[PDB]
Amino acid sequence: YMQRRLVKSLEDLCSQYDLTVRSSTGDIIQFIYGGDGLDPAAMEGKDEPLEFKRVLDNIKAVFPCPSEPALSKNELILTTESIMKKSEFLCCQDSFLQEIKKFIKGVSEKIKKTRDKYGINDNGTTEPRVLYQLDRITPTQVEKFLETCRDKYMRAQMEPGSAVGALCAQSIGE
Amino acid sequence: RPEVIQSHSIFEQGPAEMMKKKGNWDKTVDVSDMGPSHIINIKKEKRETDEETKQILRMLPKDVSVAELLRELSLTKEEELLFLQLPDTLPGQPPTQDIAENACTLADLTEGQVGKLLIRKSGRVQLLLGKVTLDVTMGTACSFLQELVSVGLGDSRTGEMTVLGHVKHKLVCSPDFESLLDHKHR
Amino acid sequence: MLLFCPGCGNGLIVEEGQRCHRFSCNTCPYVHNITRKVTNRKYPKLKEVDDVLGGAAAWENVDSTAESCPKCEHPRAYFMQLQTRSADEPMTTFYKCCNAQCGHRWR
Amino acid sequence: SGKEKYKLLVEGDNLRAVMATHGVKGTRTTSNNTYEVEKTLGIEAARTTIINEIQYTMVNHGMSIDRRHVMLLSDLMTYKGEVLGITRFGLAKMKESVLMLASFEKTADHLFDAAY
Amino acid sequence: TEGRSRDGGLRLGEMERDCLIGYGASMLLLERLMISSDAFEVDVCGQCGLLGYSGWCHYCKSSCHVSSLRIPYACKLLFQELQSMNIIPRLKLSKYN
Amino acid sequence: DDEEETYRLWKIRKTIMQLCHDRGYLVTQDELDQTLEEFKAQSGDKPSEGRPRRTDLTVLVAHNDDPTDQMFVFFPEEPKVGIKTIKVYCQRMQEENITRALIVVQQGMTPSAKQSLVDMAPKYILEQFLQQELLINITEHELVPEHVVMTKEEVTELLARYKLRENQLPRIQAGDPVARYFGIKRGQVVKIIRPSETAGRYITYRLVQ
Ligand SMILES: [Zn+2]
Ligand SMILES: [Zn+2]
Ligand SMILES: [Zn+2]
Repeated sequence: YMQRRLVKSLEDLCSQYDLTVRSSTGDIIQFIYGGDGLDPAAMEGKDEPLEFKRVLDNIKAVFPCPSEPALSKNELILTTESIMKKSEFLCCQDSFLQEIKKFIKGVSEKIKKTRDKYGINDNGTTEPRVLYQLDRITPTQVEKFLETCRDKYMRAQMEPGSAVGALCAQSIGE
Repeated sequence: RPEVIQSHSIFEQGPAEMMKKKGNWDKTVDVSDMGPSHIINIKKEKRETDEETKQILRMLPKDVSVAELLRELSLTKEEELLFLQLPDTLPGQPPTQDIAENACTLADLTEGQVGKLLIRKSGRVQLLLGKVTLDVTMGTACSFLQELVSVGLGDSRTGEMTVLGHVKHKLVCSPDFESLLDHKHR
Repeated sequence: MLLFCPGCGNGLIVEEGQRCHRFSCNTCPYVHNITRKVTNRKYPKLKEVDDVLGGAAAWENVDSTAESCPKCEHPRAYFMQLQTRSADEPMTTFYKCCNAQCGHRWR
Repeated sequence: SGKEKYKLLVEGDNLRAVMATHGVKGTRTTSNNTYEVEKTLGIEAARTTIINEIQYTMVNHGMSIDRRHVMLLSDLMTYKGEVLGITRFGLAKMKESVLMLASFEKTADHLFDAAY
Repeated sequence: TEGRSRDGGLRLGEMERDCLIGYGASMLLLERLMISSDAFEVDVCGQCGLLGYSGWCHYCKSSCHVSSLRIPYACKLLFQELQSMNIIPRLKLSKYN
Repeated sequence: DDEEETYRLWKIRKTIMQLCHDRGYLVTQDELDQTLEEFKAQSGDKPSEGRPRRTDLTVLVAHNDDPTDQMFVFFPEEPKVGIKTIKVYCQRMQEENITRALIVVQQGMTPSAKQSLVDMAPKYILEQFLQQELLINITEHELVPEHVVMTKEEVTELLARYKLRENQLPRIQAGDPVARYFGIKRGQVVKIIRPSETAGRYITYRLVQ
């Protein structure tokens, strides 16, 4: 009976193409679905669209480039900003770019701490070359990482037309 | 009404509260020793527990049968009226009273000695009324007035009404079913 | 308190006469002049003080030459007496000791 | 282990008075009853109260709902300035319909009045 | 019809309709609850709002406003039960595009 | 008492200082950070200090628009303020020729004076606040987000971005406590900045109706 009431109250709600959620008459319920505009059915993290550490380990394992030099801290920040200022990243929100830049800053700090603990010069010439395997990240992996994050964020948005009130009613009544 | 009431840390003296309370109601207008003002000591209003009638003044445990008879015998030699309930049938025959094993009340008995009340050691009071022993227990003790009156219609249209005394205690006589069954089991 | 007429046994009411306040029946002539102070005390139940005294309350019952507590044999303890129910109860005695490396509760 | 502080669970239904007594930090106290928070702290605090309370009840039973669902449910209740129910009276205020309400209850009075 | 002994057929309840709403399957819900239960063509006059037949409104005596319109049979039954009760439903048809 | 009453008279005054700081009225900075011990200076306890004519405010002017636009703060003395008391404040206001005023009642108001305050005048608006409401700032609560009144030139850009009418926004009642706080009227649009779970912020809008 509770679910029947929730269905009859919520079933008219739908996500329009300008990403507002309007009722049957056309009054606005929400200006954007849930603040972010994202689908709960596509959440890879704990109520967040990605989990960046797992995606970065995915890209480090699927595309190892043994013939490429490992990046330092400053080179990582430089090539990350050189990727993120292109054309296609204007479609994403500001919050998602801030979260990507925050995570890249965290990874760069890990690289700096490891290369300070082990005395590894950033020129690429130290003799026990196994030391370059510790926090290895290459520009090819940075390109694939940023493209994979942008693709998952673009496919994780609430597609317009989705009967989202009925999803609320069933996901609470179940 | 001023709402912002003020308070202080000082501790109230015990006697100061006692004597203020004392002065609030110990005042008395009893100086009027007059007829209207006077009051009859034997017609006070009835406080509800009837044993506890006295609410205003000039200034209980339950007895048992052996204690009642001990007081009525040794403590006072004055006679006393009891009121005892008997069982429905007494172990007797109606003598030539035109019968069917009906009830045998006291109205079908004759005068004379009819039984012996045996008080045993330690509270047990039996009413040996023949071969069989009835048992005697203290009934529900009345506290209200019970007057034992007589009504004699000596003339056809008029007669005499006379009070014999006040009834205070009640007894109950009941058979001993344990003994009646332990004579012959069924 | 309910008080009832010796005559008819209806319930009395208090009223005022020409010399005194009177208990009076409503249905028969019986009246009773209130000559002296008469009272009826309710004695209601007060609040529980068990959690009120715990935790360094503003106690005051301690006095000079007070007894030491029996376990520690030091006077580093408070003691108090309170009614737990209405003030017709005889006051109960209780005491608590709080010392360094020593916590206990006693009666 | 780092601290020890005393919060005060109050079983009462007058939030305005509890917030205004001396010694209670009024800027950090909440409620369960959504209508009291609507009457005291506004409609938007009622929206936040409904969100936190549904998600509290769901977490105590080990079930998990993504917060966007209870967020949309709370925004559906408070888009007309006053907290409305999912009962038939609040549904009458949200939905204008006649046949929808005639399916629910009230044998023929809705149909004859709507004809009137 | 109702049960197995009448060769009756199953029931899209009040809950499976909700589940089909939740997918957003509009045409599947239309097909289930109209086309495979009771399909029926009415002709509704656009001027008076009453039902007609064969492209002819008997009320207005004209043929210049009626429209073909797919409708469930339960809805036509509802509308004629209401017109018998003198509660008139007047179907104002708008347009597409 | 007489520490808790001066505590209330401090806290109501500080709340009215922040309320007048929020509505766009010129609040001096010393009155916002006024500690209780500094409140002890110009104001005392019950017999010396008096509420109704010594703790008032009419200094507050809207420095954004015009300094002849001014706003009263009165602290009426009786708990149920009479209609005649309202007429006293109204004739004081009429002689002073200002249009906006507050009323900080103590226990409430009789319903006749409340019906008066609606139909006194459209030009003569007065706002009943209970003092039990003002003992905490509801804007500084953790459940009430930051509200911001919008200008007409931004409401027009909002309605042009989403291609709306005015009556399609979500509503907020006029009798709403935060709507009574900001002193907003029917027809205005407030911005609400809801705090997120992450470090972001979500923006929504409500029409007063
Ligand atoms: Zn009487
Ligand atoms: Zn100790
Ligand atoms: Zn026609």
